[PDB]
Amino acid sequence: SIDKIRFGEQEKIEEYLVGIAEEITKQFSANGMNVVFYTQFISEAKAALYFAKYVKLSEEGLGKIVKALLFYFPERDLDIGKRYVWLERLTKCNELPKSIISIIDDFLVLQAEKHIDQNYSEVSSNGLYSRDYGALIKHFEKNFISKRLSEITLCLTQDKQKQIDFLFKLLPLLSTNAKSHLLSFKSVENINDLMNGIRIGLIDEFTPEHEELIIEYLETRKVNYIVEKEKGIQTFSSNDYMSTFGIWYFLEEINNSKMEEFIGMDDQYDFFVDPENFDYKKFIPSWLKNYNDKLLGKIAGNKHMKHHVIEVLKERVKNSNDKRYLEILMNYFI
Amino acid sequence: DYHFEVNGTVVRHKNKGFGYMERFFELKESCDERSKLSKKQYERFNALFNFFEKNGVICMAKDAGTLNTSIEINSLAYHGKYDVMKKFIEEQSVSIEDDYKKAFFLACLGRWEESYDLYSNIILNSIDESNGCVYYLSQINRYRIYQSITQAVTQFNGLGLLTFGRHYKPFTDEFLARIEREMTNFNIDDLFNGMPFEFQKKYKILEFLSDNQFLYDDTVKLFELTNKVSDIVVLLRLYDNLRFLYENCLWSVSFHEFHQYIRNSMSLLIEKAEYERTRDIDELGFSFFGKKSGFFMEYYDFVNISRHFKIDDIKNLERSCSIDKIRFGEQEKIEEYLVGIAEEITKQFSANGMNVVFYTQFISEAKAALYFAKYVKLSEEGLGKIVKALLFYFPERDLDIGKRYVWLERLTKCNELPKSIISIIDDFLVLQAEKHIDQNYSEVSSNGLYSRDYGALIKHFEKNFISKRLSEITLCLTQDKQKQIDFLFKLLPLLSTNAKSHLLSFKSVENINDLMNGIRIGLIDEFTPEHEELIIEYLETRKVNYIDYMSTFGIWYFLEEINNSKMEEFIGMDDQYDFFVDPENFDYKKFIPSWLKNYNDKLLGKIAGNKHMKHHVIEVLKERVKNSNDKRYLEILMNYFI
Amino acid sequence: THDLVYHSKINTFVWDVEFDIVLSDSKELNKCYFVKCFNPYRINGKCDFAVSSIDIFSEGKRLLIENEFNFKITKAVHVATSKDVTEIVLHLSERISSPFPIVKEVVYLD
Repeated sequence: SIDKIRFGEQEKIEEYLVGIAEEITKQFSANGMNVVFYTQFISEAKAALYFAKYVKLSEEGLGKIVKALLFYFPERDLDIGKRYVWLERLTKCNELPKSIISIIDDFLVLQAEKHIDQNYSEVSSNGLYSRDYGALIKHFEKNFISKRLSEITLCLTQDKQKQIDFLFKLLPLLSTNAKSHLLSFKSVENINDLMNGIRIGLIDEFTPEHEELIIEYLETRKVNYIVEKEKGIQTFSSNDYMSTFGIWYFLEEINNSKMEEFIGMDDQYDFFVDPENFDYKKFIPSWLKNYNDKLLGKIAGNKHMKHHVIEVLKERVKNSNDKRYLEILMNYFI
Repeated sequence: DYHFEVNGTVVRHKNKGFGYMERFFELKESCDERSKLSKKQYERFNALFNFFEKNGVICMAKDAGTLNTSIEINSLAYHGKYDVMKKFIEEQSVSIEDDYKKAFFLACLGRWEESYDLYSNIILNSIDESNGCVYYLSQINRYRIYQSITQAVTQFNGLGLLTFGRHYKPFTDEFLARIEREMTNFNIDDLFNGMPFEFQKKYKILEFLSDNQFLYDDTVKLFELTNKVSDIVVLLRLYDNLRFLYENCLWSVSFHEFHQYIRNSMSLLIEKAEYERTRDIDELGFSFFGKKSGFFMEYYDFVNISRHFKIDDIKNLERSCSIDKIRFGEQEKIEEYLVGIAEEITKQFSANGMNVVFYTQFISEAKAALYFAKYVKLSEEGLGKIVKALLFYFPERDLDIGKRYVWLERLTKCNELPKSIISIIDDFLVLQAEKHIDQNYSEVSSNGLYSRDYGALIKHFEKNFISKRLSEITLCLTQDKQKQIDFLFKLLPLLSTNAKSHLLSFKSVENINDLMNGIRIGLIDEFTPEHEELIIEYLETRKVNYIDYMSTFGIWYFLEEINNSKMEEFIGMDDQYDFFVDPENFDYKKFIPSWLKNYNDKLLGKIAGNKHMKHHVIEVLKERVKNSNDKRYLEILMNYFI
Repeated sequence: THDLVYHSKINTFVWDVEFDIVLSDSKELNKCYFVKCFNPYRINGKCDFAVSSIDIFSEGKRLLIENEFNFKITKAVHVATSKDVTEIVLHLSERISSPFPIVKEVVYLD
């Protein structure tokens, strides 16, 4: 519980972090990459800002650290998702002054200007993308409007695809006139648009058109899974939506019974659609660390789900070391 | 010039010259290239082939299809074949190498004086008229035996007199003076330099033995706990480091430097395997992908655990990881080794067995072996011999009666109790009874357990075992043998009905003090009304005092073996009493969690089975465990209250 | 006072310390000590509830019979290595609610 362990001499640690940030912002952006030095220094820098969650930082030090992390940190070692994770864990609750939000918005503006070309793909590992940066910006300042990105979307045409989709993914932080300008440019047609827009609040319900689209995607996934079964390839994409689809049936968000006809596609699908017939043998004791509040209580609200979840949780408590299972067990299931 | 990988093959490196090893390995397979070789040198190739197949170098890295190395130790000392080494020592030596292994075996049987003398003889007879390997080895072993003698004499005659009453002085004083005089300022660092210059070029690989610390492999062991998500390069090196020291008859296998990394390799390996498991379960599934832990103990693993680990180290092994998930391979070989240990123990005590250095060296491995025995399914005859040895021929100065009972309860976890084992325990109890006729004899235990637990275990495994021998001894009792009557009181269920009838008249029940004395020794099973009335007067006396055993009475009432109802009139005072007699009207604000720390499995089971207190107790436990890190409260909460 | 270690899963303080003993009956015992045995796997076939096999040594060899529960008090208690620790023993004897709050060498047979 390192977060509860006190830290001493915070000024010296701040100076150390500022020196590290200065070194990375000078060496890696002044044609001095120094591949000989790029073997042990980045390992120290990688482990530096990770362990900076538990140390309080001043406004200037925080600004320097965030700028060095977002802008000049090489993409070879840190991708977009890791950068977002580290920025999230570097700014605690109500610890985001205006300058840091401005720096994040400048990063988003640079990213948007980097997406003019259709060749750029913005690969990642954990799947977190710039939409998560927008969520972070909006979390600490809900009534935050943007001016640079609003200016960019006010000079946009419905001819390309990457820039419009990118700005739509970060629609909440756009002005009202900019929002009206962008919405007519791209509507919600495919399933990925629905997935992107369900987290930012344009659509509050699941009108039968969206359910029919989900069913069509499920049928396509069914034929593809049959093809793979003939081929014998277990393709589990990082950006699949089976868990996201099943996340709503358990909450009564989707009333279509047709989902019950796709039982057996993916373990989480059976877990969240038909708990009674689910085989509590393939249950991965790691999904339980990815549901914050709307699911843990709802999972504990079932007659035939606790009587199998509690055994898994007890086993994970007894011969492991993770402290998440302990508080999960004593917070919702007891 | 060549990296000889421990997995069996060899890989090239820094061979700036010709690739002699590659060409040799190529001709190892081609018969025509073998045939084209010259006649005078063909026998040399055959000798090289024999050596290279013995050392375990199979082939090159480009064709290393088969690499599983089956470790084989043929040393007599490793398997503890004492009967063989004694016969070999009695046999006269025909050569020097045979004399060398006779010296080493004499060193492992504790007869260090004879071993030192025979090493001196070898040194005299092999000054330099050889390749010098035997002369070098017998100089190092001589110094190591001298160090061991000095350490033993500074401890056995130094402080350990109470381990045998009076100083047994295993080494004669004149012999001690002689070895001190013959070994004044013996430079061991420079010994290798004193060898002929030809020797220092040929046997350069024997340099580490003349060093104060030579096994600096522990720095490599830090790779076993790296958390990057193999370990077989360490186990194979361990066997590589055991087939050298134990097969070349070297006296560096009993020191604390050797025992320290064996206790460190075998602990780190099992801990890391325990971490490979319980981490793949996180993202792969409990049983869909959790086939096995990964580690597989074998004969040469159990032998190391027996020989080098101590009891506290074994307990640390069990507390950290679940060894029960690690199957023990080669059950028959472990059974035979354990039977051999039992035979050695039986033969040691029955004979003179005054020789104490070997006793101390061997009792540790004997105890560790009979400790780890619980994980091996032992055969019926083997288990019978093991138990007989452990009960009738194990010295009491090392294993007390309580530890002895713990050892059997440990052995009976993984195996049943057929007629032979319960018969052996019955004979042991009979021996204890015959020893108890001496009124000046008392049991000494450092575990709290006593002879009562043996009868309790027998009754638990066999509900109707009536020891007719104990019944006859009870029948032949007299009044003056008070201690015998007390001991037979401790074993009441094992006596016959006529024996019980004759015994109960000797000591009746009285008031409450004797009542509880009988309850502790299990004199009464069903609470008779007379006992019940006696109880009330104690509580009625308590009311007068109020205007202890109260918790015991409350717990008995909660367990429904006390059926008195007028005691319901006597509530509203102690917290635990009201808790266990009237859960309906208890105000729970006075409950203390500490009570739950004194309750066995069955009491907590009965508590959890009752509706009126389950929620209150579980919420109390949750509140207590939220604000503290106590593992006992969580353990109670998860085992019984979920 | 550097040898006192508190144990958690059983409410006890382990301390190599000898205490004079005064009980309700006139029989009085000189400096002695207790030994507790936490065994939750003990054979409790009868109405046994305690997980601790608590017993007493008088002089390291004299184990006295339990008989009745003597109402013992710590009286003068000596660590036998540094100095008398009477207060240091009596002050943590309360708020424990477990018999024999201070013992020596808990065996911990699991």
